[PDB]
Amino acid sequence: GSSGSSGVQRCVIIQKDQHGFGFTVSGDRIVLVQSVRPGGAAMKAGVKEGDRIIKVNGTMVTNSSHLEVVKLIKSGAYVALTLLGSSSGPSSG
Repeated sequence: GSSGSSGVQRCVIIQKDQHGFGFTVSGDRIVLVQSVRPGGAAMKAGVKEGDRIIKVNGTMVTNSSHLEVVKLIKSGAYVALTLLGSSSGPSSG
């Protein structure tokens, strides 16, 4: 396929703690974490704003549309999300 230095992506799983997750995304083609609960299953998982989703429960959503991604997240207690590249700075952020 395309030729581009394959960055580094990790797999993070979130288990519903408060009757649901604590993160939300938005985007047609590219999906990125819009917001993150101040203490939701997502925050405790390590999900920060600006994380592109690669794989979702064995379902590649690199192109899929938000909607498709949403429903997917509503499948199973938890959801294995593969984020690529994390934030890094001198400030707690």
